[PDB]
Amino acid sequence: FVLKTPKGTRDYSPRQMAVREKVFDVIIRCFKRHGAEVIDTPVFELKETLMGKLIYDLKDQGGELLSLRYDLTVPFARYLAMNKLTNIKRYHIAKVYRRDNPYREFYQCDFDIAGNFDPMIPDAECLKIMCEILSSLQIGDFLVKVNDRRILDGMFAICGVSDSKFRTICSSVDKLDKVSWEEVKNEMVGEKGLAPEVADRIGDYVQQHGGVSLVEQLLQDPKLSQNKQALEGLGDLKLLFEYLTLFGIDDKISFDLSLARGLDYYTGVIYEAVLLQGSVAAGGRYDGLVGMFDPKGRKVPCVGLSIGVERIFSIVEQRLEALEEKIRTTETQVLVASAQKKLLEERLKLVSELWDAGIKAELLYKKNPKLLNQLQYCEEAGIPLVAIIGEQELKDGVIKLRSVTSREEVDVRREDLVEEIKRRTG
Amino acid sequence: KQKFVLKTPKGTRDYSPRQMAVREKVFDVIIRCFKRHGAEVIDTPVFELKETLMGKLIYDLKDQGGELLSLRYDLTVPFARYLAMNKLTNIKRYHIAKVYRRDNYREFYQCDFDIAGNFDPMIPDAECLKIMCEILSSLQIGDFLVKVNDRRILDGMFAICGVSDSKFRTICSSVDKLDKVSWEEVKNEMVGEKGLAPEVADRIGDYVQQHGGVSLVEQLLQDPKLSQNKQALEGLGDLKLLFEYLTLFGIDDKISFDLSLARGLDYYTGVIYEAVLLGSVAAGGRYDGLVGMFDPKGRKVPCVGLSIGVERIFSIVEQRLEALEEKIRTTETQVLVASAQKKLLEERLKLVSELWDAGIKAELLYKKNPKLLNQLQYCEEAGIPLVAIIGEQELKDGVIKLRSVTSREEVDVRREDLVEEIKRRTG
Repeated sequence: FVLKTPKGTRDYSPRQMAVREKVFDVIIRCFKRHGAEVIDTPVFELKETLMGKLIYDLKDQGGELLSLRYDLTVPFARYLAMNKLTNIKRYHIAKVYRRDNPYREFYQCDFDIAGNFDPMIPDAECLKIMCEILSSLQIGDFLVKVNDRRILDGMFAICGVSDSKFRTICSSVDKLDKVSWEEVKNEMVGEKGLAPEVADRIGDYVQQHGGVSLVEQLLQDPKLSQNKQALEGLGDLKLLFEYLTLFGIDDKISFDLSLARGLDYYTGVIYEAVLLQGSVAAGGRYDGLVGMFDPKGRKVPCVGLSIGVERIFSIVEQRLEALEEKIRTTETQVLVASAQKKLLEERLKLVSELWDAGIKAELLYKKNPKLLNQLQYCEEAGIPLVAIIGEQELKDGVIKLRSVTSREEVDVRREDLVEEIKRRTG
Repeated sequence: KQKFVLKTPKGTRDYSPRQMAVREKVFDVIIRCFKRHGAEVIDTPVFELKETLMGKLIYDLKDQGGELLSLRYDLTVPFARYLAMNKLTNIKRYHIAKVYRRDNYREFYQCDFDIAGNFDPMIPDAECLKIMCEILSSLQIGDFLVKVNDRRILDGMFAICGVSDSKFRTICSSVDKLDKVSWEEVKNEMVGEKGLAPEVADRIGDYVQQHGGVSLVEQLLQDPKLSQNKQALEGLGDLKLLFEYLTLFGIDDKISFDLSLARGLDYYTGVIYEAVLLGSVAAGGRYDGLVGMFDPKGRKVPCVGLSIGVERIFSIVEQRLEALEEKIRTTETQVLVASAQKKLLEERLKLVSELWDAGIKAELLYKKNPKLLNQLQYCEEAGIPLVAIIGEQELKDGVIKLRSVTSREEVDVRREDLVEEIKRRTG
């Protein structure tokens, strides 16, 4: 027996938590700016709700057959139908459980707008949220790729893709973000085996990218014009863009006739965020799912987004690591210390007074520690200030304040100490 | 052939927006306080390797071929593992996460804070109670007490009275029953439970029924019979010390020494305490035997902490907020951008994002040409303080009408000053 931490999971050390909290604020702060409610489902659901092989089921033991949440949407769907809710605007930040082999337990963090409203407003609302978040985390410049479901289905039918192949062929064009075409095309003649012309026909569309001007192209496009499905898709995006502009977000999104992710969740718009030298953020419209868990069969429309928080964490830690910025684990502002020996009792009386005042203070749990040890504790923890008590200082109504970085002491009258401590900090 | 239903696994409930709101209010009071005491924070995963937790009320996972795992039932065993794996002498941490117990809740938030390390006598344990009274005070539920005791005394006092060792555990089991029940009832339980001779029962009754502050310990040190037990003495001293530190902390008056308090007797080895509102609101104490035990070379890690019954506190706050008749908002949105006229959605969109860019928590109905009254009601239900009204003629004059949802009053306000003036009105 070896002391392990279940294959595919790692703890968050205090440094690591300290990073996630910096992250989650930015994220949450932003959600709350857009008026989302927040929910929480339990960690497991009945297995019966997640069936109708990469899921952790739980042993029998007599009760019901449960299994851990792999999703944050399937719980969101259950929540909505249990509580018979027409519409809702929620985010939910929680750990999710996939049994992959390439994390196995990892934070997913999504925000969704369930409900029935006019076309693209919430969809555009979503994109502005990602851009807010991706900007405020500061992690560099980003693009946001945008497709639409109806488009793919429509064009593939125009170039001439069978349905059997369709969904296995769009998954080919979906690795085009990381690969090249002369490769992609050949993994389309060995895989399923397109004809030389049909592959070309697809390529000649898919390799195009850019913004608003591209979408104005494909309508005026002769070939793309006389097909009902995809045209409707293009109209949606024409609208989506005007909305985006009023948001000032036009410049940060690009239309990619190539993006074909979540092909089995999405019904309209699709998008994936991209950082500039992966799946930092992704989402889109999926009107099919809510819908399913409801008894009667009444569709519930939804657009959303999730943020790959675990990829983000490690980009941030690293950015600070590079910056030689120390990442403090504790928030403590003052350490109450003393030079001489029999003074604990007075140090105790002082911390309590600081705490009572809302000052983030601390104490070394010894009688008679030595000042070098106490200053060391500080220069390590990142504590800015030390409050030294000493017999002479006390019979003076005075407490010495020494700054750990500057090493300068100032003696401060008892009362003022609180205002003076708070004044240095903020 | 099997009736499928939208259930949520037995002994588990979701958190609704309103319940999340409350829990957020509570967790802040808690955490804000740990942070004031300089605690670090850790996160274990939700499951461990079965064998870690074992060496029946434990959620196992299906084999499926990998390693055999089970859901954490406790926050301490993962604490133990975090220490051995990271080769750590000491730490001052808090950890607030859900736990899993197949009971007769099954998924309930636990929230404990711990001081692990090898320090002098009672300073951690004192700094622990001071944290309790800080939290229980801030949460603003009514007055409270923290009952205190020390394992070494129970061990001493029972042995002096003449309870067997076998009998030992059940007998405290019935004196811990004594908070809820009357001594006549307990006593009889002890002579219908095991069979403590009435005299052993009576002797216990004399001690167990007393309670007070320092002076009760000052007394139990003068007690002829107690003093001559090495164990009881060591403990009483530790309390006598714990108290002087508590006075310095000015918490003295909030805690009463209750010799009857016999909870947690496999975990705890020193101080034991439980808060009592005036429930299992908060509990804790010294358990030196448990962290170490997961170390290779047998090295003991002494430790004292507390956990706060966040589950019970959650309802006390909601109940208190309902009663106080104060509407609990589920969203922080400060402004709805709205209009009265028709062709206006587009200028409303310009405005919400302008407000977003300034960090204002703003909102807007997902509807082209909504009706003012519909908009306005949305704010009364939401709790939204303000409504920004766009109108063709206001917008040519560069003005926006600001209407205060509760006072119903309109001020037309220039575009630049709107953000700052909205901010002046909120905070």
